Amino acid sequence: MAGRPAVSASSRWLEGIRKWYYNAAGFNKLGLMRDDTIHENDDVKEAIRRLPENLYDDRVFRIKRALDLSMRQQILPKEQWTKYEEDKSYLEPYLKEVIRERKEREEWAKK
Amino acid sequence: RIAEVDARVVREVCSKYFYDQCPAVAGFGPIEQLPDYNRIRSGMFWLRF
Amino acid sequence: MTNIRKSHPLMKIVNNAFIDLPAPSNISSWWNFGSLLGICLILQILTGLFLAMHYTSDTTTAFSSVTHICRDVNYGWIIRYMHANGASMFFICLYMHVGRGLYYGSYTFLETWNIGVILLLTVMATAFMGYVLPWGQMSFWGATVITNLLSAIPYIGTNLVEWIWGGFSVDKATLTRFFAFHFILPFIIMAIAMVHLLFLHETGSNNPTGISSDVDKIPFHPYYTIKDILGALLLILALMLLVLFAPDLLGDPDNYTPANPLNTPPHIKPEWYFLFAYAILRSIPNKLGGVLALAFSILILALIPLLHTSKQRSMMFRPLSQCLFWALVADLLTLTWIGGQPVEHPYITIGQLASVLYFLLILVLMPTAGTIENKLLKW
Amino acid sequence: MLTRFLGPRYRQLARNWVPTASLWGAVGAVGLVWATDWRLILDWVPYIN
Ligand code: HEM
Ligand code: HEM
Repeated sequence: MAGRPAVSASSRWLEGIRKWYYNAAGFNKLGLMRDDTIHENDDVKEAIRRLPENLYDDRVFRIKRALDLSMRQQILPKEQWTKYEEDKSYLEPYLKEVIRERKEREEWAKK
Repeated sequence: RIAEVDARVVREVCSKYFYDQCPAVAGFGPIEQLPDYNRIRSGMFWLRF
Repeated sequence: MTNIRKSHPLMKIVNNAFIDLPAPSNISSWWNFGSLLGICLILQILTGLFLAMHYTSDTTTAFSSVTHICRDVNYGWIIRYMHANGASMFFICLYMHVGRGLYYGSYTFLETWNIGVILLLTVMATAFMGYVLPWGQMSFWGATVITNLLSAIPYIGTNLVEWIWGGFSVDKATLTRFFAFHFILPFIIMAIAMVHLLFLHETGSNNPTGISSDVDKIPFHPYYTIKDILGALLLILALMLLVLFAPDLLGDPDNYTPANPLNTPPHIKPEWYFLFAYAILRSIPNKLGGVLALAFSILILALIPLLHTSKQRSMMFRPLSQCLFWALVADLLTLTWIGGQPVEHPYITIGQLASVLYFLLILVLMPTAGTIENKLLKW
Repeated sequence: MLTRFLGPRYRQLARNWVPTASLWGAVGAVGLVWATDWRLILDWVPYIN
């Protein structure tokens, strides 16, 4: 149950479309996870500040080496890419709480 | 040997090992401000940096 | 005495933005057009000032003074053509500066981006006003059709059209005003460009990745000054290639006959950097609709930052939006191609379709592209 | 305050600025008319007809 609202996508089945898009996006070739490429607004920036030191420091190096790869216009070897199944959201739990906090704060103002 | 050192010797000896030579830099700690090597290398000569 | 603590209580502290400014390491060549744009301003002003020392705005001796510049002034022929082709290089550089922001999401710098549109509008005004200066049957008639578009404005059209014209039509009164206006506006652009940087250095620069580059900033002086110098030479090579090997390749041949209000040119058209906007106006038979679409297409840039939908900033990891971005660039080239062609039955159909697609892509398809991928990435 | 409704507070804030906003628009109207002696506005006033 993935891909498109239809039960079957254009290029057969539904789950493989997201897998196909992950390789098409190409941020795994740089050694970055999905949440390492997110837009840093006033919400995401706070949710980064709550990251544990072991996870925040890991994110820094993944970004640091990706810019080195982008500077040289290169990519990581085929064995060092971020697998689609092994990519996990290390920032979604923190984003959701800031979503919850901001929604309560915003709605409390209008009362 | 110490009594035979003067300004001319120091100017010649220092310029032979310090001037325009590539230095080796080692850092540790919060070295974000530490200048880039090209900025460090260009500090090895005057009026041309 | 601290070498680092330099002559700080002076103007060098401002110049620290040129030497010690942190910049992303992964800056590609598409960023070089920022420094190229500044060189284009300086080059245009330098050649412009020396052109203004022999150009006379009176109608009876406007065209003849341009001929005197090339024929009589020592080395005056090259200066006229680096000015004529510098504007071509200006708008070549100007359109890639806008395109990079579209692709790399630099419009998230709301203050800088908005000042960028103001900078864009000022140059197109300066370029249009300077084209009328030679007064050569393309200057008179190119300004005639475009300026008369303001008559479509309701209840104030003819009032300001004459106030622009200084009379009932384009004449010597308009010509003198344009030369004075063409002299002042470029110096306004320098002031705005300084403000343009002031709204950017506070928030840093952008990278092709689109992620924050605070972890991998490098000094500007030893890495980008030599990168901009190489980029400058590629601009000088490209500009000088036109000037010395095909000076009239871009300019229309009809501009070499003196302006004659009683005679019309075989085909009327602006310079190549406005042909993309001419097609949009010509798409709609209505007069009021055409002028609005002409202004809206240029002013749609300010509406772009409010249309962002994707959770990623740059288009580097957005393959669906990449297919649309080059469709917009290709369509913008279709508008440029069809702008210089007469309004006949093949270009009437293609002209409307290209124009309706230009607005449809940015307003509908691009925001829908970001939403589709956002769903496709579990967020 | 009532169980976190949807935009009641901003409605109250808007109503506070409505009387001044309506009078502020007079400056934009009269001032523009004053600038260019607009023909069909300077006809109802008794002194300036
Ligand atoms: C961003 C700045 C400028 C732009 C984009 C610009 C653009 C142009 C263009 C497109 C032309 C038409 C030339 C032709 O088609 O033959 C022109 C002509 C001219 N410009 Fe400018 N210009 C700029 C600044 C200046 C300045 C600062 C001056 C004077 C100080 C100046 C003086 C002239 C003169 C005298 C002409 C008529 C001579 C000729 O056409 O060769 N321009 N300009
Ligand atoms: C004479 C005209 C202009 C000049 C001299 C100028 C100058 C510059 C320079 C030097 C930069 C920094 C260079 C770089 O970061 O690559 C910059 C940044 C920028 N400008 Fe302009 N600009 C002009 C017109 C425009 C236009 C037409 C736009 C249209 C959107 C614009 C929008 C931007 C944006 C979005 C940035 C962000 C750069 C970044 O994200 O790193 N500017 N401008």
